Amino acid sequence: VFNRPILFDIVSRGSTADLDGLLPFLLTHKKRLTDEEFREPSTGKTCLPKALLNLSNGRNDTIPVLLDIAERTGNMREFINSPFRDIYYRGQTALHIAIERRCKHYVELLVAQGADVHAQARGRFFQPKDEGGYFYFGELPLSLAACTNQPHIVNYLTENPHKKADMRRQDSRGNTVLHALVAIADNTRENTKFVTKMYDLLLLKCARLFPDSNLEAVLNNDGLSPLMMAAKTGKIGIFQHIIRREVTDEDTRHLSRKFKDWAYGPVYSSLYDLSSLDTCGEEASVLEILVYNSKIENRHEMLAVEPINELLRDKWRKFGAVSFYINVVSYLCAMVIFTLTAYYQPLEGTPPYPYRTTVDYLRLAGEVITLFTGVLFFFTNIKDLFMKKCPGVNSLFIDGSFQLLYFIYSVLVIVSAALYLAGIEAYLAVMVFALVLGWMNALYFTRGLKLTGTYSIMIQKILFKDLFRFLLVYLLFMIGYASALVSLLNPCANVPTYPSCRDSETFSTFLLDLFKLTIGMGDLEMLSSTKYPVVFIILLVTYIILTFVLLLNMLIALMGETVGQVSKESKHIWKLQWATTILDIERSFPVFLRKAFRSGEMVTVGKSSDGTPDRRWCFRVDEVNWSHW
Ligand SMILES: CCCCCC/C=C/CCCCCCCC(=O)O[C@H](COC(=O)CCCCCCCCCCC/C=C/CCCCCCCC)COP(=O)(O)OCC[N+](C)(C)C
Ligand SMILES: CCCCCC/C=C/CCCCCCCC(=O)O[C@H](COC(=O)CCCCCCCCCCC/C=C\CCCCCCCC)COP(=O)(O)OCC[N+](C)(C)C
Ligand SMILES: CCCCCC/C=C\CCCCCCCC(=O)O[C@H](COC(=O)CCCCCCCCCCC/C=C/CCCCCCCC)COP(=O)(O)OCC[N+](C)(C)C
Ligand SMILES: CCCCCC/C=C\CCCCCCCC(=O)O[C@H](COC(=O)CCCCCCCCCCC/C=C\CCCCCCCC)COP(=O)(O)OCC[N+](C)(C)C
Ligand SMILES: CCCCCC/C=C\CCCCCCCC(=O)O[C@H](COC(=O)CCCCCCCCCCC/C=C\CCCCCCCC)COP(=O)(O)OCC[N+](C)(C)C
Ligand SMILES: CCCCCC/C=C\CCCCCCCC(=O)O[C@H](COC(=O)CCCCCCCCCCC/C=C\CCCCCCCC)COP(=O)(O)OCC[N+](C)(C)C
Ligand code: NA
Ligand code: NA
Ligand code: NA
Repeated sequence: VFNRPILFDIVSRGSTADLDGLLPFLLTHKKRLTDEEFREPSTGKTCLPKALLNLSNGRNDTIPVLLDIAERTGNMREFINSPFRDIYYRGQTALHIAIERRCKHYVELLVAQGADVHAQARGRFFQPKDEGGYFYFGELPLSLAACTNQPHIVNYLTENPHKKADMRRQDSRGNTVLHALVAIADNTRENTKFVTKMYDLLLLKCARLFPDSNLEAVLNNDGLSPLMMAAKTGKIGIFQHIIRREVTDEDTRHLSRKFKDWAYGPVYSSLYDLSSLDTCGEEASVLEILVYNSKIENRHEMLAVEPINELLRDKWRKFGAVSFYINVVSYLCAMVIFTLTAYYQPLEGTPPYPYRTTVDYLRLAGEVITLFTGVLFFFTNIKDLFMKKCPGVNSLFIDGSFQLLYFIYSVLVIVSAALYLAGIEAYLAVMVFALVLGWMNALYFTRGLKLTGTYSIMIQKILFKDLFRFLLVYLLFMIGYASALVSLLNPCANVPTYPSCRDSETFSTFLLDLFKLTIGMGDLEMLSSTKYPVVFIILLVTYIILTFVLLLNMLIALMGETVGQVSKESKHIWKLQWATTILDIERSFPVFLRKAFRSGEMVTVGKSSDGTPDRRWCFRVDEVNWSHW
């Protein structure tokens, strides 16, 4: 009487008259609605989803009857429970459907008959957008009701009688509800609004219950707490909210991270918590994550909030500034040594060993100190291979460029050291590149000043955004004219001249003359020994006009558009450069020394478990407003 296609129509039509009678029919033939040959073959869908998906106007009275029929078959447990085994819906239930439809009335229902509030909606649809999915919310009904802007459900699901989803439950990634609100928060007004509300709500609510470990401390299956998870994913609205979190009510004051130490008229101190932000070695920290492992698109807005700017500046005072200016002179000196050993390197004979002299032994100190730097920069970069390397480090203006060139410098000293010992006399040519490359690595050390460091950033952008597109065209013209102009010179199959005849080097030198010529550095000085002399002169003039008057002076113009556009952007990169410099120094210290330079002051912010105080390191920031008396 009721086949598979029969019912899915009836319930999809949502009219509880045509279905009546399937109750006694099914009871007789020894069936239960969940049975295989009554539910869809592809997904695994049954009557109850199809009712809810095709819900209309907010209600549909088929469902209380199909559920009334459920206990008659005795499948309520199995009936409001089902893994759609579709590889796009691996775990969706009627409760996942009840909530996303904003259908409060049935969400109260479906849980009341004791269904589930923990089903892991693990389907590829229900994965993050980078796994090839559409909507991650966690994987749970409570994590959904939060992530779908439904406060009423979320309140209910907790303080509902029958069953309740604890606010602690982890999905199949470790991520709880707060982890999941960080996964769906974009940095828009409307999104950041209702994320922060519910984030607080559950966090303040979960303090009432389980008056123990904060739910914000629940690490997921890669550690990263909701704050650490926002810092890695670039979510300012939640990230900013968490740090300057000042709750006042006596119970939930351990949840605040911005205190009110003292005030006196229009001057107001304040005291931020650095529990996660600054952890010298013995914990993961937000600040390491931002400066190294995060979204580069907004990392400057992350390092420009409440302690983070003044916490790095404080490290710069203590050790950051000093140790950086030992690194520079240590490097500038090492390049003096690599210079003097090159100006006193001999130039006659296969390997110029024959030292046996106070000078040549002094040169020997030079090459050895050099090779020490090359093997150093080689290992420190390959240490970074098993450590901080493998982002897209080929064109970043945040030390991605120099990691290569110090590696090139490192390789290129090793090869010269290999050939100076393997007899080969091109130790020199390979060294010469290493030397020019090495001084051009001292631009790394312009990072300790906005003045010189912003400048060095504009050099490299202009080198990318402005100079390559210029050489593409410039080259393209040059082979065009040069070939065109070589064609108009008589061979030396004629009288052995270059300045009248052409043979075997005439192309190559023109490329240099036509290079000197556009640079404003060579003279025409018409060759004039040509079959057609007047066509020749007409072409060089078109080369000057196009390449000097028009391309190279347009190149100045384009730079002016570049430096105007990338000035601010270069100020913001430098702040990432500068911060990266500080932590590269800090990480290079032992832990006890990092704790000696520990930034902030220990404070009893308040009282906690059995009167135990809160010994939270914090960072004072005095402030003035002549407005909020
Ligand atoms: C977008 C426009 C592109 C223009 C491209 C240039 C075009 C030129 C078109 C005309 C072709 C001329 C052909 C010359 C042929 C040639 O060479 O014939 C010769 C000798 O010479 C003549 O007989 C011509 C005498 C007249 C001279 C005055 C020219 C006035 C030119 C005015 C216009 C200048 C444009 C200037 C550049 C402006 C560019 C601005 C935009 C920027 C983008 C490019 C071969 O001698 P032969 O007897 O075989 O043997 C040698 C014996 N002997 C003669 C030396 C005793
Ligand atoms: C407002 C405050 C104003 C104060 C301003 C003046 C401050 C001056 C501080 C100067 C000291 C810091 C610089 C030292 C040199 C340094 O650290 O050089 C670093 C590395 O060094 C080392 O590896 C050597 C290890 C030993 C260092 C400490 C020795 C000095 C100890 C004295 C500290 C003074 C305080 C306490 C006492 C210590 C005892 C325990 C506490 C007791 C209670 C107080 C250079 O960087 P590098 O790794 O090359 O850069 C990155 C390299 N990479 C990874 C990219 C390849
Ligand atoms: C990932 C990097 C690794 C590099 C790979 C290259 C390594 C090794 C190759 C070297 C060996 C090849 C020659 C072996 C045979 C030989 O010795 O051949 C010689 C001549 O050979 C050469 O001259 C080879 C050219 C060397 C330079 C290569 C490029 C070096 C690296 C280039 C990159 C660095 C630049 C940067 C530019 C700066 C601007 C950037 C700004 C960027 C700003 C952002 C024959 O002459 P002969 O007198 O007979 O020699 C004596 C022989 N006898 C008689 C004793 C047996
Ligand atoms: C308050 C002051 C206290 C002073 C304490 C002095 C303590 C110790 C002195 C020795 C310091 C050595 C520290 C080296 C730290 C280091 O690792 O340095 C490296 C730099 O490469 C080296 O060092 C090469 C190695 C060979 C030794 C140096 C040359 C030979 C010895 C010279 C020492 C004596 C100097 C100068 C003497 C004349 C001074 C005139 C003052 C005048 C003041 C105005 C830091 O590069 P990195 O950050 O890792 O960046 C790499 C790039 N990447 C990967 C991050 C992109
Ligand atoms: C390459 C490695 C890394 C290098 C980094 C350090 C480089 C240089 C050190 C310079 C430090 C001082 C500059 C601070 C400027 C500043 O902080 O602000 C600048 C203001 O600049 C100036 O007014 C003029 C600047 C030029 C002064 C010249 C004297 C210093 C050099 C020493 C003398 C050299 C001669 C001769 C030597 C003797 C020879 C005898 C042997 C001869 C052979 C026998 C911009 O301010 P603003 O517009 O607010 O922009 C924002 C920047 N802000 C404040 C946030 C950082
Ligand atoms: C994608 C296609 C790439 C194809 C590349 C094919 C490469 C080579 C083919 C040539 C093979 C022969 C060369 C042997 C080398 C040699 O030794 O040749 C010499 C010839 O003399 C020279 O001085 C060398 C002149 C070289 C000509 C280059 C032409 C133009 C090449 C253009 C390549 C660039 C493309 C594009 C630029 C894009 C720009 C925008 C960005 C777009 C990005 C996609 C042999 O001397 P010999 O005969 O013994 O004596 C001299 C002659 N005499 C006296 C007997 C009459
Ligand atoms: Na000129
Ligand atoms: Na000249
Ligand atoms: Na001249």
